Amino acid sequence: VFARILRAPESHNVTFGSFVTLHCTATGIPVPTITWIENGNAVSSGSIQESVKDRVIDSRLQLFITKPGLYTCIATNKHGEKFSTAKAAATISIAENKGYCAQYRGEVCNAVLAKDALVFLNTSYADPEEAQELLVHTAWNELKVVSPVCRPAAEALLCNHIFQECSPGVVPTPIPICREYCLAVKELFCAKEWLVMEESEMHLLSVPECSKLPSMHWDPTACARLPHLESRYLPEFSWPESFVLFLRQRQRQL
Amino acid sequence: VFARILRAPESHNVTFGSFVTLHCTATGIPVPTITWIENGNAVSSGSIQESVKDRVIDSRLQLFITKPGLYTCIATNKHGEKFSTAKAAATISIAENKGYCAQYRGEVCNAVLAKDALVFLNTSYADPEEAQELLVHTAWNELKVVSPVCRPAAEALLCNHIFQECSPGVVPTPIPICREYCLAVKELFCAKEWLVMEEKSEMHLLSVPECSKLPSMHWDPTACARLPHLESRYLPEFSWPESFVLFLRQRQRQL
Amino acid sequence: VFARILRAPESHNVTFGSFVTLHCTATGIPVPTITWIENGNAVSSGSIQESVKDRVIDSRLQLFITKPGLYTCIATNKHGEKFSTAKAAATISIAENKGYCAQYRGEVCNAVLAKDALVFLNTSYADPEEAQELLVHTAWNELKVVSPVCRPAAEALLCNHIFQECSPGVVPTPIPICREYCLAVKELFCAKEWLVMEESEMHLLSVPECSKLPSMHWDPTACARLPSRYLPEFSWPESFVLFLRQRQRQ
Amino acid sequence: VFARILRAPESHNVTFGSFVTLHCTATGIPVPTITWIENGNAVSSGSIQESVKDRVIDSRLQLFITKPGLYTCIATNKHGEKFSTAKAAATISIAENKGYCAQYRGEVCNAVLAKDALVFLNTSYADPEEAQELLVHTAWNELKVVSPVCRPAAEALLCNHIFQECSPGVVPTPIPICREYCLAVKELFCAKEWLVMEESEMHLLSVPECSKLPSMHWDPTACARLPSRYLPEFSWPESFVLFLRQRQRQ
Amino acid sequence: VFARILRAPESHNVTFGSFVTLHCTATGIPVPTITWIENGNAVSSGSIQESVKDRVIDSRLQLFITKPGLYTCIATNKHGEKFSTAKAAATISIAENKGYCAQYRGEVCNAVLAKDALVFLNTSYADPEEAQELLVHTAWNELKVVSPVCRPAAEALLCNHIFQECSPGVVPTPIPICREYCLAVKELFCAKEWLVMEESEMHLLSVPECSKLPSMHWDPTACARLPHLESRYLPEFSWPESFVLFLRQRQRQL
Amino acid sequence: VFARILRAPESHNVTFGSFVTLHCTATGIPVPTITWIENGNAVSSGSIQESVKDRVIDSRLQLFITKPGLYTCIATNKHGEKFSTAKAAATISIAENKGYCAQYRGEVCNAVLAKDALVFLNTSYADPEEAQELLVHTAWNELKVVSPVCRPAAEALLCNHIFQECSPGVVPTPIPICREYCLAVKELFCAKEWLVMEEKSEMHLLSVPECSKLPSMHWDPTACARLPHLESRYLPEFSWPESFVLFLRQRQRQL
Amino acid sequence: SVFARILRAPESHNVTFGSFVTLHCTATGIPVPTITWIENGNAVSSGSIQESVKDRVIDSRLQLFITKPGLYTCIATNKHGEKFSTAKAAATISIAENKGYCAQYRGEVCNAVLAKDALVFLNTSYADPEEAQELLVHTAWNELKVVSPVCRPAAEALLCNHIFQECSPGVVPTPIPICREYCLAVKELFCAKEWLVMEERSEMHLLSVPECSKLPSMHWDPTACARLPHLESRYLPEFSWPESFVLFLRQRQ
Amino acid sequence: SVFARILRAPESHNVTFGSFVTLHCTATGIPVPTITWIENGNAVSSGSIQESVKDRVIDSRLQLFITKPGLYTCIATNKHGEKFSTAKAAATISIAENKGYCAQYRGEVCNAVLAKDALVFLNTSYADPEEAQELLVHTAWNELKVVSPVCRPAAEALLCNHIFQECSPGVVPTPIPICREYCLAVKELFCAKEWLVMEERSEMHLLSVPECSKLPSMHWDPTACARLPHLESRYLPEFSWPESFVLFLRQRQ
Ligand SMILES: *[C@@H]1O[C@H](CO)[C@@H](O)[C@H](O)[C@H]1NC(C)=O
Repeated sequence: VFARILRAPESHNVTFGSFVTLHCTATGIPVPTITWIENGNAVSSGSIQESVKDRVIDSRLQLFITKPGLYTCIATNKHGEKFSTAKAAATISIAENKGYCAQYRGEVCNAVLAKDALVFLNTSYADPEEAQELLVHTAWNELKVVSPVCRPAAEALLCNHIFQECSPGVVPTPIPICREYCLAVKELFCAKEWLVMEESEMHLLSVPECSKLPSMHWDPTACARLPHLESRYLPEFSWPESFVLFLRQRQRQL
Repeated sequence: VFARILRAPESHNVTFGSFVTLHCTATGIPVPTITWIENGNAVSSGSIQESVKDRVIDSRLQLFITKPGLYTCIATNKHGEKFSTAKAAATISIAENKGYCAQYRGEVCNAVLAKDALVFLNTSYADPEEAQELLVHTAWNELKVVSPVCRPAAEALLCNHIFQECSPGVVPTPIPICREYCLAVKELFCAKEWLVMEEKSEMHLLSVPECSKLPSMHWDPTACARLPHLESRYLPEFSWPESFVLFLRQRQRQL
Repeated sequence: VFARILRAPESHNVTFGSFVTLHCTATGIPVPTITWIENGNAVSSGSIQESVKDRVIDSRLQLFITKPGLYTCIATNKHGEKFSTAKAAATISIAENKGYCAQYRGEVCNAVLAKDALVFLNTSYADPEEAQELLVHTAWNELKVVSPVCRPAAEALLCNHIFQECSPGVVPTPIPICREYCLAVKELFCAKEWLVMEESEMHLLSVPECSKLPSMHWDPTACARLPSRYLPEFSWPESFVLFLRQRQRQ
Repeated sequence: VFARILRAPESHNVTFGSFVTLHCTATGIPVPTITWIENGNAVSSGSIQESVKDRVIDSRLQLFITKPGLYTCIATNKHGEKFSTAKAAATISIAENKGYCAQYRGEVCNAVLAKDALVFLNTSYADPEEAQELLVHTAWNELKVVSPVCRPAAEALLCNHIFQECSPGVVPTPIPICREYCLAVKELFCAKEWLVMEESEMHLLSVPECSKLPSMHWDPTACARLPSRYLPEFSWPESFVLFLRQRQRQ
Repeated sequence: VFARILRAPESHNVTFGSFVTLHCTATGIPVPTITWIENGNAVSSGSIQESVKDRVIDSRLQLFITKPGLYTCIATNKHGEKFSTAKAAATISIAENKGYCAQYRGEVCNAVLAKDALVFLNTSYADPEEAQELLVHTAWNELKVVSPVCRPAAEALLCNHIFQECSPGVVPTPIPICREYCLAVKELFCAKEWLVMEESEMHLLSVPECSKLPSMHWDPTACARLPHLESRYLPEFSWPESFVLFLRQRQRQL
Repeated sequence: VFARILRAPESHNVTFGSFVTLHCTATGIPVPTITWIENGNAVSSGSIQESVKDRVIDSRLQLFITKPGLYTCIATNKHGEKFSTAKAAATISIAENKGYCAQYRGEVCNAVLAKDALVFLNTSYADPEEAQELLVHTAWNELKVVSPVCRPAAEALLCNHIFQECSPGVVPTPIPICREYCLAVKELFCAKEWLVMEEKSEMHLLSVPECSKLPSMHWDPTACARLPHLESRYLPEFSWPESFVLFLRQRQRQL
Repeated sequence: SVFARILRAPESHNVTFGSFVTLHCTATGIPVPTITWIENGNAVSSGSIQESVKDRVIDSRLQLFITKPGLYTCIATNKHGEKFSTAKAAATISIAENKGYCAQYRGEVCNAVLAKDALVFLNTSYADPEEAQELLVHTAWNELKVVSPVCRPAAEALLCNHIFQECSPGVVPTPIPICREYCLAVKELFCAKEWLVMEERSEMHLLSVPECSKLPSMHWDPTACARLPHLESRYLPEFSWPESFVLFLRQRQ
Repeated sequence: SVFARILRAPESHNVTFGSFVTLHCTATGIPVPTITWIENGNAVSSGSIQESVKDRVIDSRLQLFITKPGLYTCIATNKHGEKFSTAKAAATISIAENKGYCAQYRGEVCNAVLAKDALVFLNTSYADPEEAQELLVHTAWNELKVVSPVCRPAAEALLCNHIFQECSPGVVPTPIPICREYCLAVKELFCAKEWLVMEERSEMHLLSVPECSKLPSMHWDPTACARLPHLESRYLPEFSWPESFVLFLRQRQ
């Protein structure tokens, strides 16, 4: 009846830039709830998938490991007005050319990156294509709410900065974004958005800082420029996929 | 080779609160794009589904009609630097017991509404269940970015305000939201979010509650729905979006 | 057992400036609560004295009637997650040489007013010595927090404006406060407090408007002129003082 | 007759967290006033009970001693335009398993705390049930004015933080409030009030610092979690309530 | 012993722009004090001279009459804690080429106006030289505190605007100040001073409003310009005459 | 014809708090002007008396010496557009019981100080009575424009602070101003005036009271001077200045 | 002859709408006088003064673009001692009485924006169409005042395309207007700060500064209005020497 | 020959302090390339580019006032498709190694301020003194940026008298500096707003913009510093047409 942890988090030793999944299952009546703690506070960046299988709760915390940490599982169910709690912890610790060129095979940048181009994948991460995919989402999480004028420029800028094209040659090396590209987005298309964000290692690796970028006039061949942003007259409020699917199901029930 | 419209949108004469779909089909080389115009401006609220096959683009615009309007589809392709365009317009017109009670059978409010309560469906809308579902989405879109403290209160406030519980009286009449419930969300949990929204519409008036028009919980605690208990969840500060979670799941399954 | 009202409020037909008590008793399991509604909203000004005995709650709302109103008592208890509510309403209505001089016998102005002077009791009120005692308390509620340098000035100003002195002469006539007096407290000693309050028929009877006062220089016989303790910064509440006392006696 | 002190304050050597009363009586024509000085400045926290009989003023300063101090009583009267002052000083000094569980028997927390639970009484204080009753009153003085939506949240927060519940087990140990609880009242219900107060050894013992609290999600068995009246807008002061009462009995 | 008015204010009928003196004497033990009221409020512009002659107080209110008014005398002495008050009132009421050219014979503008020039004296006032002298003081009272950079420009501007020179010719007519002169003082030398004053018939007649003045470029001969303001390195705090006389008396007592 | 200095200023070696007079005499055609310079800048505090007779200008600069300084007189006349100038400099140097009690025999504080009380005269000044008289003037000059509410309080505060009453103890020691007196003037009667002054000096430190350094009236009501009663006078809103009152008196006497 | 005297007075003219006129004033005196031009009693709102001073004689020419009637005055002034001497002479400009033609742009202000292979619409409502619209571009620049380096290329394109509009295809001379979104992008992005300064009414403003709400939308018909061009950036010197100094240096070398 | 190629490269020079130098770059390509000038890796801080494009060839000349060593780079670029082609060529400017003389002012920027009968001090610390100080005046104007009509005459006088200082009487060429009160009047009155914008360090700033605290006082000795002159106001047109348009109109007529 009381909360009890069956499968507990297993400590893991992983390499920098590895995606790891921690597991924790608990049982009890009522079915307990699982909370994941990271070094005393809530997890800073991750995803939790939960499945209530009758009386057992399955909780999976997925992480992108760049620093070591102690992750703790907290299972709790309430009895009358008295909570019951079980705990189990795991320790994630880090072990130990510059990259390779490949076609982008992800989803977040499919509309911005050309399919005939080769981008640079940083082998400092054990899972490069997945790590840099997450960096693009991380930046969008930092920019937060995005105005219609800002989204195409921000999508292009972040995609071109994290999935940079490869220079001509046999040694893999990325084409940076030009300083003017960066300041165009920062000071024009996304001026308000950047301001709020100016009010973290993931931030440093994903959000571009314009001062560290070359100027397009020093050598226009040696950096990437503001792409042509195709303007679309899409509806101001475009109904979410959730509502569109809901409508279609109601039509299918005649 | 130039852009041409095969199936033009057709004029509609519907009742208040009806969902319609406008169709526009075009051809050309290259395949044209189709852009929808609402009274000379972009569609305020709608959904566009598009499909291209063998130099033919089929575009469908879904709308929730509450005012008349002139809708035009613009088919445009480009040869060199010169554009080629064809237009076709359609006119949507409006034509012409207060409601009924039923169980909620939607998704947007599934985590808030009891799976047994009877909510009020406003039959001033031709499509009450779908109309009120869209209203919750409409409200969420006005609030825009929400704090982790605000999202539970807003989800509760909007769902209870749009899908109001039916009073136990024999006549279908909704139980309103209490003023203290609305003021708690607007002034405490969602203080910043409400300010940004007010800084910046019939859809807004029907979807976002105005607390001044609400009754007080103390006048009769049985005649208004109060702030439900909200559970803190201690989720990650940045929860990876669904798009990424699928991507990572699929790629880890490839191996 | 759902909430039930036993004694309902009765309607009253009082005269201007009367003190009236409305009664409402209720019972239930659990014992219900009693809320009072005035003309749809909360009670603007009053006192609620409540008692519970043998599963009966006895609520009494005391008011100062200057305007007619509709009062309602709301009896409410809960059974699990469902409230149960009983309502009962009552209407207070108004019915039907300007005063008299006497010694001040109240409490709120015991320090400012003199123990050997005659104040003006406005017989437009049915209960003059209350009404004016309440009016002083009403003004203090308008000023809210007061600074240590503002309190002695506000106490004097309010007590002299509401308990005005009687003019020498057979006809009872109040001696008002001078405009300079009022302007001094409003623009100097209580300037902050006055500003926050400038940000109600009770308000305009209790708080002076300097603009509608005579000037000391017009005739300094016809109005009253402006007349420190180093107390503890946090002076303990009398509740704790009595709590301390009752327990040392044991 | 110039002001003369009769009984002077005596020095005291008390233990940490004791309640002490200092006495000072004076006489003169006119009857002098008695002011109290603490370490050169005004008394930070205390209660002064004064009485005058047969041209003798009996002043009593009650304090809660947590730190040593130098107290002085200033007896003052006036003869025309010249003040006359007598002084007398006294020094309070400090001298020389962590508590016990018991039922709450005070007044300030009679609503928030349960009548059938055990709270932790910190025996670091010589007078535990006072000290913590005073500490709650001390926090209310820090928040000053509270909004109607902030008051019920502050009452709960203060009463649960100062009268913490005892953990199950033989060793008496207090159950603290969760950080989320504290953060909720500070950032939502009492956010304004908290901001004006963020603009003292007594302060840090009476008012919670959310940063130094456990999290509910770490273990929701190890801390206390967050647990409306539509009263009159201006609820008459008890002083006027009693003034009204005493006179209707006559 | 009580306050009593011996000589009372005498009502007068006067012409526009006349200086009048109202009298009021009172006696009593203690010697009373006199207060002058003008239409219920304190006198807006005037001067009071008082002389305590043993047990009689003499009070003289001097006024510049442009509008009718009711002036009231209030004599009051205190007995214990009870004031005694006597009152007496008077009513000032108004009766009924454009001017003449003369040398300035006043004091307030002696350092600004040339002694060989002829200024315009507006005969709409019964006492022109005295009225326009008062207008200069009135303006200084409106400008209030004056910075060292502002005083020479303000002194010149007000003096040149109220004591304007006479145009060449046989019909008396004044030379206005140029708009540029006015805006120079208003927006440069006295910018802060003017701002405070922007936060009354006497004001309108004495303070220049720059928009109603001609421009010096329309005809440089037809208006008066910013005079050369001689700069002096006088001490920042120049001791008042009161202190200088005090020092000298102490030297004379050896 | 060019500017020449006949009697140059002479160097002085005085004690702290001494009043001195520097002399400078010049001649020329035209008669030169004489300008006084204090350490390369304008004299901070002083009084200049000048006299011209038969192409000779006699200028005297009165000072209250508290610091050493280099004083220079500049004699300048103008021929055409070219200036002609002669300079002469003098060096004032500083050289080397706390006070005494006496009756006030000044003017600046005559309406505030009792005509029988004994005030404290600080003998750190070579010229105590004149020094403290100048200090009141110095303070008034810092306050600048004063409201009709402020002038009585300021007059009282400064006079009581500069000419403090002597304590009845046998040793001359001044009775200070209470903190409550100073805070009342600075924060109530003269609130605006004090703010403008603080926005913008040894003379300032000796003349304008700082309330934080003052004792409290409640520590011992006999050891500090409290806010005296100030009488409202209901004078005209604009009282004609003395210059005008004389002018009008004289001209009305001409007739 | 010592005091200011006008030798050549300005002469009254009757011109058609949108005509460039030049008024003349010659004055003499010892010292040589100054000549101030006054337009309806204020300063000339828009114009150009070229004056040459030769010893005792000043010749002042005032160029104007005439769209409204006006009275213009020459004020000749010299000073002897502290007294001024002034001579005046007035002259009245009054107004008499297919929408245009297509031609290649041949001006200076838009040469970096307008294509050589394009024909622009010249509004024959003006007597001197090419010179009038050239001035309209300059007039808009003056309303815009201080332009940032990022605003300058966008504002140059916007004003040039709006005042020298490309001729619509067909045989009837008609202008192609700039699109709303073109205008809005310059006003709300590239020149956001410059546009807010200007917003805080003159006929020259209305003719020169576009109002974006009265413009057609590119999404209505992309062929029917001018879209935002591809702006070219330049790494010009932070302080680029003024032309007057370039010429001064040329003479010395 | 299609891609950008530099025909004439910039050449390194060794000049003396305060020398005017002109760097040359000629490039060819189809389409004709652009030429960007880079100074120590940033934009040229102060200079002037004159470029002429003739079909397939661009000739760019960059004028500079040399006071510090620097490396200057020519960047020739054209575009074929969506790909750029870039040619670079660098050149290094390095520096070699009575305080002045008196002469009549003969420049353009101060001709309305400086008297014909005055001799000004030319600082021979510069190789080209008259041209250097002329540029210093322009450089100060650029620091001052937007000047009001009331500030302009005062700022013109102040900078001109400060950079072209009158020669002190005697046989040794020495400058007469402007007085503190002159400077303070412009900074605290006429140009009060312009001066606060500038206050929110470069060697060109220090040489061109006066600092009033390092100036002598007119009350010390009125003969020893330049006092504030009598400023002359002008009723110029509110919008005075730019010189480029005046010249454009001249050609058409
Ligand atoms: C208080 O009593 C303790 C007892 O040991 C003593 O040590 C201390 O000095 C006393 N303090 C006083 C008398 O101030």
